[PDB]
Amino acid sequence: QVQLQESGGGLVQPGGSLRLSCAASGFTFSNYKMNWVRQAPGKGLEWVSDISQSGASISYTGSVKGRFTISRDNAKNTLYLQMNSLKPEDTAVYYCARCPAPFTRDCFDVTSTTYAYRGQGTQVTV
Amino acid sequence: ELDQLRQEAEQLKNQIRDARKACADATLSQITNNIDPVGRIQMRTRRTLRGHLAKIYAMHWGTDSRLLVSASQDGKLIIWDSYTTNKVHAIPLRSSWVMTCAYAPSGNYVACGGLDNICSIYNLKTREGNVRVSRELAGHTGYLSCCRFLDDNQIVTSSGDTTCALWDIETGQQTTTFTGHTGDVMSLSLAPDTRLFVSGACDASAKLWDVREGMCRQTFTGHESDINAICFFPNGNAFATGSDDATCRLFDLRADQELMTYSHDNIICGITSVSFSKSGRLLLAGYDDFNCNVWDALKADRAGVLAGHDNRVSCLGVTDDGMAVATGSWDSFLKIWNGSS
Amino acid sequence: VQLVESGGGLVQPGGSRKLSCSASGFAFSSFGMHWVRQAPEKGLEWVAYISSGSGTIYYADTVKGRFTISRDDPKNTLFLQMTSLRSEDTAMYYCVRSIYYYGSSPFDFWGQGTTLTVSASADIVMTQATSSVPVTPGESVSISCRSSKSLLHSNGNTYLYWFLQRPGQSPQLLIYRMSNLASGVPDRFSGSGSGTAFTLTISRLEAEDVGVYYCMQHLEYPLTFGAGTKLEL
Amino acid sequence: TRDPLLARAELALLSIVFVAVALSNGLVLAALARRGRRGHWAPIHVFIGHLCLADLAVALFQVLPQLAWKATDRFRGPDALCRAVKYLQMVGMYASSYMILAMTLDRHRAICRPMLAYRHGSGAHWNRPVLVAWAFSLLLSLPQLFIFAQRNVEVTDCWACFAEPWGRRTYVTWIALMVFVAPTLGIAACQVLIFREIHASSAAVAKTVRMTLVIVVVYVLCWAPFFLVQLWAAWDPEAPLEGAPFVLLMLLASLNSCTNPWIYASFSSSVSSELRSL
Amino acid sequence: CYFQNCPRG
Amino acid sequence: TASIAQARKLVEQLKMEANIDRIKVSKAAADLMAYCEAHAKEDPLLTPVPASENPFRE
Amino acid sequence: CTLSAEDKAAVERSKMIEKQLQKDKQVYRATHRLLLLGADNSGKSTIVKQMRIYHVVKTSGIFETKFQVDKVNFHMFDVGAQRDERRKWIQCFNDVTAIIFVVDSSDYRLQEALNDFKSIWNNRWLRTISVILFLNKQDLLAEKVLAGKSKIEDYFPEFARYTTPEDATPEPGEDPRVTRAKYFIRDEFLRISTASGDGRHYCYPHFTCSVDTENARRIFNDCRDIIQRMHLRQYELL
Ligand SMILES: CC(C)CCC[C@@H](C)[C@H]1CC[C@H]2[C@@H]3CC=C4C[C@@H](O)CC[C@]4(C)[C@H]3CC[C@]12C
Ligand SMILES: CC(C)CCC[C@@H](C)[C@H]1CC[C@H]2[C@@H]3CC=C4C[C@@H](O)CC[C@]4(C)[C@H]3CC[C@]12C
Ligand SMILES: CC(C)CCC[C@@H](C)[C@H]1CC[C@H]2[C@@H]3CC=C4C[C@@H](O)CC[C@]4(C)[C@H]3CC[C@]12C
Repeated sequence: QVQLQESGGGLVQPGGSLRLSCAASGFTFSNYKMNWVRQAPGKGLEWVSDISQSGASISYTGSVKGRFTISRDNAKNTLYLQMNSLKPEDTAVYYCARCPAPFTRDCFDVTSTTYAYRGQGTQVTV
Repeated sequence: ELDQLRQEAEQLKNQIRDARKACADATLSQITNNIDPVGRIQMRTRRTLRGHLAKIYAMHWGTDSRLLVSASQDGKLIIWDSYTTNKVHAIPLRSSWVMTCAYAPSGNYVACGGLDNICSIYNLKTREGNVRVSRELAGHTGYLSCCRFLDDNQIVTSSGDTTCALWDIETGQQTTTFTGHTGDVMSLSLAPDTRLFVSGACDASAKLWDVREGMCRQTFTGHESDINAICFFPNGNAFATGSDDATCRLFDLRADQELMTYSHDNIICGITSVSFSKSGRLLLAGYDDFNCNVWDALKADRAGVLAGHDNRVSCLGVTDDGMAVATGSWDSFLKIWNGSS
Repeated sequence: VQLVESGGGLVQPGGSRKLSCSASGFAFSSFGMHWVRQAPEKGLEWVAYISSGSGTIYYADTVKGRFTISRDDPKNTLFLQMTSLRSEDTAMYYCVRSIYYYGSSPFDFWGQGTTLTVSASADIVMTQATSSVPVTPGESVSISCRSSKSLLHSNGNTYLYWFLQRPGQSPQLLIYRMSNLASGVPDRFSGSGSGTAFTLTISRLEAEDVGVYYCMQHLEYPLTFGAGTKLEL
Repeated sequence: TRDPLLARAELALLSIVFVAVALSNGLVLAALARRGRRGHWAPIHVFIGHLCLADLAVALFQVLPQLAWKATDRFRGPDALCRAVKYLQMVGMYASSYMILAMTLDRHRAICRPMLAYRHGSGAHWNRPVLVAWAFSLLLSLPQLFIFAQRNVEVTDCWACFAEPWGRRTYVTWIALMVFVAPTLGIAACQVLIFREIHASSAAVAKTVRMTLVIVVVYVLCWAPFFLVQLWAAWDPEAPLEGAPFVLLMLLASLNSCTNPWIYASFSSSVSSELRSL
Repeated sequence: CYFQNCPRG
Repeated sequence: TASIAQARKLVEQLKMEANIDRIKVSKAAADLMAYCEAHAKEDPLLTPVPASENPFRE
Repeated sequence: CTLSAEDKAAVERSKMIEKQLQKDKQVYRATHRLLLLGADNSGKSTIVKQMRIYHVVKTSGIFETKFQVDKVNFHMFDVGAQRDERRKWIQCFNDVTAIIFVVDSSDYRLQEALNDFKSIWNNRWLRTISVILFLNKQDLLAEKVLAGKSKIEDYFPEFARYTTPEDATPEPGEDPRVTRAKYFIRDEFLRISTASGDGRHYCYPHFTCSVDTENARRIFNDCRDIIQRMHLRQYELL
């Protein structure tokens, strides 16, 4: 079955760094756009970043625009987020989340409260 | 913390996976290397039915293999005489956003519903000359995706809340509710035995339900994306499913696992609708690129194409005598297809 | 559902009279309507037909120049205008609805009729083999009807109908297209035939089964009735 | 009597024009149908279709009877025949003209009043605007039945006679107003208004500028020579009626029916690609 | 000549 | 925290799904093959009928 | 010829049904259908309420309002009780005339609204549908930026470099900081729209307030432009 499992989260100091990792299984990883999503303790899900099939197109929210970088390895079915210069406001559960259908530009539901194709998440504290 | 319950769930999943793996002694593909392929299948448009204004969203055959009901999002529900193409009834719906359509096995009723969250039953046979609403069933929280009659008094529905329900019609009461899917339940079909049905949902999972016990018997999980369509194999021991991952898959209820998959590298769009032929030897699937492909259900070779539609193939169905296929489309036409000697 | 005819009465030869049938309790605009008449001691005789939407009209040759049929759907009312009345026209006139689509049952409801008194070829002929049969309760009985032409059309339907008239009532439909039992009738009745000869049978007679049974063909206009078979009980 | 040395030119001219009309309209009508057996039968195609039918009626009932006549020296048939022929010769003019006017008004309505939804129904192959154009083409041709008869011009021919005060002047000028002048004004006015509307909203401006010039220019160049000579012959009792170019220009009316299909088949991309794919 | 006599015959 | 109830319900449903008996796939595959051939002669799409008995002809 | 008496009567019925379908086809085409979208914080409820007043069930999955301008009829829909996931039910609307997208311009949440618009604009079935974009609650935005307590560049740091475009029309006599803020937010939606419109569909931005009566005229004028381009396309003039 489709499953996603994040790792590498934990405590870090402000100004410190972390690498999140996501391992994907049960689907042809190369065909899907993928995203990072997070939830700060007081609020709903917010989208953080995405990366296209090829790793060509990339985007970020302004709150992270210079501080984080997303990358993928289609040979290894794994997705990364290098986080640098972390801040207290970056404390959240971080989730790895696939787009629903392959070969497409859009993805509607990735931030919904009960989306199916999203990992268990990993805690990050700052 | 639930981690122990998660670990127990993962341990149970590992146990089930190993048990299913131990049964996979040889594949359907190896066994069917003996049989002769079907050869080229060719079908011609024997009728075109036209009169809907907007895209056709669903259709269903009557059990006589001659009457046909069709629903379009202009808010008409039309009943066709398939042989003559005469229009028998045109029924104006209360809400334009119809998404599902069913014909009662007796032919006494049709059912309809959609984004209104309501399933409406129409009585076709009354002392007055006009069709009217017999009952409106309300209690689902999201849109109605499918409905099927068990008999003139019982109907099963599925919806965008992650749920199916069984209704009495004489009282508008949910007699049973089926819960366990985590996405929109998109399609449903009844076993010929009628004691069982299967549903497929936007969680890439299919579930087997018992209408009497009210519980999930089994869960099947091979697909990678939303399941749009499901259909029982005529023996009732297997079923097929079609997904946005552009594959069909065949599952057997007793091996508890995927027997086979139908896919081709040239096909990269979602499957909207699925049906078997009367023997079960042909599997028909409708695609977002608006062809239908005919598959040898045993060998998984593609064996034919239906190629008349101008826009998304939304629905198809095979007559109970196996004599014809009908296909509906967002182009707003129905076409009826048959072979030739 | 009811129909009630009005007009009628006593008229001098050569006079003119209008009959009116007013419908209530059904979607009158969607039904075709027929007039049928019964001379005071005789079988039924089809008179005229007006289609739904008035797009089609037919008459019997005995009236074709003399009568005209019309309807007003907004007032749910049906008219027959009669002119050049003859002694031959002295009859009870019944108003009858019909609706035609795959699986429909024509002739399913009949009015009560108005009596009218006037002062003083290629038609299929239907033959019923007996004018009367004596019967008893609990007995099983069969009535036969025969046609000068095969009523089996190439589409596979056999266009034979059976009606019962009880002595105080207008006719009631029993069976349509040879075999289909009408909605209201007991499952004691059954119908069979070859396409040229046909039988109605009663599995168990009861006191309400007494009356006159008429067969009718619906293959071609003019519609034609049998002479009718009485059951005596 | 007449010299064959000039009559041969009349017969040749009509033969060339006959094939030009018949071939060009048949070809475009066939390609249109070759698409029309598919989907996407757009309303523009209905007008292009009925225009080609009106132009074939010009070929079959205006030009061909004139050639079959003028190939012989006299109308070899009864008055009860000729009156029907003289009537049907005229229908082709009004139909071919008003089909263009109807098509242009529909384009204007579609673009300059986009929200105005027309209330009445349509077929796949007919519209009320087209039927009105045919209806008037039949009605206005009727006076031909009063004008023409077999008469003792001398032993006889099918011949026109006019009440002298009204004369040819009144009738011929009325034709020129009805067929040439008023349609040109109507076509020009609608095309100018379409340009203004689009410009107030560009390739759509550029294509509008191209087609408006082609249509109004080509329409005038086809009709102006014929009607000039016809009016002159009607107004001047001593025009050089026997002069070779005068005799030839008197015949040329159907020239416009040749150019119509290539114009609209050029601008309609759905038809242009259909001709390129034969 | 369609609505007027031709010059010749 | 109510979520433990969903985890309990999931674990219970997984127990029910583990308890079922399963046949080997070769038996399942043989049944499907045997059904298709037993009914092959009476499928009008797999084996088209003559036009004299195709209701949709012409 | 070959039909029975009853078969001829059945055909006559079928033709009367077609005669009815041809009638209400005229009503169907003479009516424009609109989908209304927007998050809970958006003022869309006030728009439908105001518009329902000025012109013309407990689990109802959809709501409808009818209004008329210049004798043209509009039906406007917004979803009721549906869940938050929408990738399936949104496909029903592939044939509306326009989508009306309403945004609360004061919750710079704006990134959530941007991601929503990006999904609608790029979807396989909704492309070729034009979007009418109401940047709402402009009065709250003005007060918020004039108070200076919270900075847009905390959320969109490129706002430090943005400068008011020469097209800007500060007709109210508004403070130029309000103008620069307004047009920045507008331009972030237009950045998305211009990246992939391919000339098949367009975005029509409007600055709006909940009290503004003009909103019915705005929708009418934009639908006129949308329908005019559609005709220019099918008449092959474009
Ligand atoms: C009696 C004298 C003045 C002649 C009058 C002829 C007038 C009334 C006729 C001749 C041809 C007719 C027209 C040609 C075709 C069309 C198409 C239709 O979509 C709009 C009307 C329109 C434009 C008609 C209007 C009336 C019309 C212009
Ligand atoms: C509205 C006005 C300006 C134009 C109306 C058209 C009129 C003038 C047309 C229609 C039919 C025509 C005529 C019919 C035939 C004849 C025979 C001829 O021996 C004398 C002139 C006369 C009588 C024509 C004169 C012009 C005419 C009457
Ligand atoms: C003999 C006479 C009656 C024939 C008249 C034919 C022409 C000139 C007439 C017929 C219908 C008329 C038009 C139809 C309606 C419009 C709308 C208006 O906003 C602009 C002018 C325009 C386009 C008119 C221009 C003149 C017109 C095209």
